[PDB]
Amino acid sequence: DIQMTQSPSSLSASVGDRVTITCRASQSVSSAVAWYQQKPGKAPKLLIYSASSLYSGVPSRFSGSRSGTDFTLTISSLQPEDFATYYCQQYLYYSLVTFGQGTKVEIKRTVAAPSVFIFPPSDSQLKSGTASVVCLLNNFYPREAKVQWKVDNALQSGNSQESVTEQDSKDSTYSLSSTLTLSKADYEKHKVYACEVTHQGLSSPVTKSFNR
Amino acid sequence: GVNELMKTLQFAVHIPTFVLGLLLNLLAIHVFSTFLKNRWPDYAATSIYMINLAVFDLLLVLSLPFKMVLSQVQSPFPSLCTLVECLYFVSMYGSVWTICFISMDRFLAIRYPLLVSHLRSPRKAFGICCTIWVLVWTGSIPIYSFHGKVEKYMCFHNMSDDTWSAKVFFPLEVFGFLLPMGIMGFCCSRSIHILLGRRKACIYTIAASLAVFVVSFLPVHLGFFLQFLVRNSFIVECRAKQSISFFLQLSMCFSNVNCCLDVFIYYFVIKEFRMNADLEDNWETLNDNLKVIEKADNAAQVKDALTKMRAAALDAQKADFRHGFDILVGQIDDALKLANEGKVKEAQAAAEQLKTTRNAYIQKYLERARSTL
Amino acid sequence: QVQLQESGGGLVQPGGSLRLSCAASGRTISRYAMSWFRQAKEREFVAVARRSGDGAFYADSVQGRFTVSRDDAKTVYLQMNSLKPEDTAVYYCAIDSDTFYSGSYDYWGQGTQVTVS
Amino acid sequence: EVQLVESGGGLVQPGGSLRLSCAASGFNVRSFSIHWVRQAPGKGLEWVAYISSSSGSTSYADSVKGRFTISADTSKNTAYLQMNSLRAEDTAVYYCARWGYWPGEPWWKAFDYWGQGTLVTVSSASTKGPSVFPLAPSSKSGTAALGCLVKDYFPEPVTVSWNSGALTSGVHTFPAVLQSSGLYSLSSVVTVPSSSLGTQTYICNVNHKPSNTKVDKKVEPK
Ligand SMILES: CCOc1cc([C@H]2C(C(=O)Nc3ccccc3OC)=C(C)NC3=C2C(=O)CCC3)cc(Br)c1O
Repeated sequence: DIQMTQSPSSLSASVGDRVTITCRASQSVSSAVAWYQQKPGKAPKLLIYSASSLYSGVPSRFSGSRSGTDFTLTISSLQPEDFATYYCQQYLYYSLVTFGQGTKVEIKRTVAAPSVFIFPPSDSQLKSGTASVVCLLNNFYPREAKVQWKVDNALQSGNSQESVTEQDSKDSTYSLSSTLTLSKADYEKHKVYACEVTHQGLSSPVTKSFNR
Repeated sequence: GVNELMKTLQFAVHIPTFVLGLLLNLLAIHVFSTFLKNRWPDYAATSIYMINLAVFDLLLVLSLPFKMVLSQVQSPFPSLCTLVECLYFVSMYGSVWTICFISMDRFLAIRYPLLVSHLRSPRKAFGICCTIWVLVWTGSIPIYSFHGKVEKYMCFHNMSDDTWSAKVFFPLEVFGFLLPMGIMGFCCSRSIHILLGRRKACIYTIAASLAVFVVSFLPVHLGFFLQFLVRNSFIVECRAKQSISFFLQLSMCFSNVNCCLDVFIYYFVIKEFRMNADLEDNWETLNDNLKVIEKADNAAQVKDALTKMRAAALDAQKADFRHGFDILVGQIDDALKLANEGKVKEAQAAAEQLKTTRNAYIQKYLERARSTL
Repeated sequence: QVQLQESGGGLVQPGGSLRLSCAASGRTISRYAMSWFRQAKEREFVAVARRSGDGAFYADSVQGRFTVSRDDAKTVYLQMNSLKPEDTAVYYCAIDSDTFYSGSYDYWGQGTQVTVS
Repeated sequence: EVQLVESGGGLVQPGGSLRLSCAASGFNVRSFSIHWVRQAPGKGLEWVAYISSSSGSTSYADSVKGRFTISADTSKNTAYLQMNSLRAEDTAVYYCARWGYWPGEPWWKAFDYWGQGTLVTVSSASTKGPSVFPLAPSSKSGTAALGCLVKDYFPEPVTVSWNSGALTSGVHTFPAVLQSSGLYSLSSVVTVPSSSLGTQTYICNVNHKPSNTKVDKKVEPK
């Protein structure tokens, strides 16, 4: 019931800036706040136990502070190993422990326009009875991109799942893949299909279409 | 008119203050001299500050008989009146800077609880009082700013030419009163605000230091600045000049009561030394949820009350008392466990045990706490 | 519907740090994120400024030499330095309607010419 | 050192039962409180339960209360969380964490030493091979986009390698997406310079070890 909300859902910074993650509690917790760092596919590790106490085994770049009900974490000296998801936890009592929504710290880089590619379904899917068209966004930053599937200049909802890769080790970019699951009869019932891609690197949305 | 009143008030007010100073300042000297035997790092530097202040005020105390004997006659000896005025000035400015450094020490101990370990040291205190003695006497050295011969021939020592020019008035007044007054005001206001946030003896001693500083130094320096603004860059006006001269002479004859006014900071510092809304509202919510647990039927209500009470106890634990709050949080834990198990009456029994534990171990806190913080 | 105005610009020397401004009377500035563009040779991205706390981004060509500010949440500025000769453009101003920084860019501006001597 | 090793998680049909046993090495379960924290795939951390063998106190979260029963045998120094009446929303990686008792520093160090996690997956699905489907590059389109798309595979030891791993630059294997049919889908794409289709064969090797299907599909422009 003691909700803990951390404002930055996803913060981008370069190697060497000051990172601040702010947490807020629904009701007063004296210093029962603990900050955990979770690299992908690994268990979380304690960073700042209590309001500001520093756990033994992590660099002194991590700092915490308490302003009444507000809790903040500072990573003022970033490093190539501080790029992970940071969680805010309240532990006033054993049965009331709650976690924040997380704060994924990524690598800041220049904005890249997503190269859009649309793939028609193969004849194997046609003979299988299912249709799946995938619109690919390649090497774009930041991750805030939206893909809308347009058929006959009409926007669809549902029946489309978007998959996003993590930051590339080389270019620190992203890739998107939204597949539109359609029945064979419905797929053949139409003629032209398109995917519209919008990003904060594009003056106008880019739409790539194909004709069956 | 003004001369008759001058003589009357001088002869009336210099008589008591001499004995009052020579008694109370000497008592403070003896008391803090015995107090320095304790030799704790933080329990001694303040006593050295107090003894410095007492010596500075004793300078004025010994000056008073000389100023009386040299003023009851029509200026028979003009050489020693300059010495009397030099003693008065070194007394005032040394007192100003000593009390201002006391306020610095208190503010840095309150706001920065960690730095006081490496800052407040008896050696540092001895050094800083010796240093302020040296600078204050060095700044009292250039009092011969009048004509080289003759020298000033009155004990109220108006003096002329470059004395009231910006070359002397500002470098003395800004560096001796305005800067100490401003930084003392900031330090004392911040200290009182922090202490009231944590909420009495400390508040009392900061308030006493600030009040003594203002009462003993603001009038004389205001008169100084007023004379600079009047006799230099404002028409004589006769009436205003007479009133301002009267005010400045009175402040001269009333700033010698500083050697007695220092007892109001001495007594409170001694009381604080003998003794050694956050906490108040923590106690308030402890009692509030303790009382609302009794009038509860749902387990969720008692769970919420116990959660708030545990938060309050944990917050107040950071302000004997460590173990008492420890057992209080423990008993809150058993009550929370019973509430989570679904039992409610057992939660009431645990709350009653919590109440007696509070009345036994906790009430000593929030009572001593509202005597120092 | 929402007002959008751009001010500043002119012709400055190759190194003449220049200041640009965008005014938007319609709706709240801090609620959304604005973007900075330039063209002339199709339109090319320059910088996007988001709500305070999560920072702002820049393009590769204008990296470092450009800086945007949220200011008093009233709208987006631009500060030049080390202006390269290949900067002659007609910089436009835009507002991202989506609250998730999707860059829908429904509202655009008019902009002014910027020339390098 | 102190370690917490968790085991037991795996494939369980909805409404089924499972028992995760986190084993404590380096200390005793009677001196620390064992908690279970679960992380849904791509979601945040959610507390599950709590056991204290010293006092016997057990607690559970609201969304789990009445179904899972936490237990701990101090003889084996292990803690058991028993799955019961499972549903699709319960699939996650489960973390067993230790927490000191009141009073002192051990309590203030909330979860200093976590476990390693155990992926519990629940859905009314059965293992089946993935149908690799090629996405041909656009004939009209300096750099072309390739790829092979796989679909309808239950577990997730699926690996995609292009040209037996000889091609690495430009590849992008996406995270799998859970479909409404209870199965998983995955697209893996590579980008090569066009140069008239690059006159090079591109083979997509996808391996599904649980299904034991290593099918390679060759892509060609239409
Ligand atoms: C450490 C202080 O050192 C001094 C102070 C003063 C004060 C003074 C003055 O002549 N007093 C004065 C008068 C009669 C005998 C001796 C006196 O003084 C030492 C006047 C008129 N005005 C002001 C004075 C101030 O102290 C503050 C600024 C205004 C002059 C000199 Br000199 C100092 O070396």
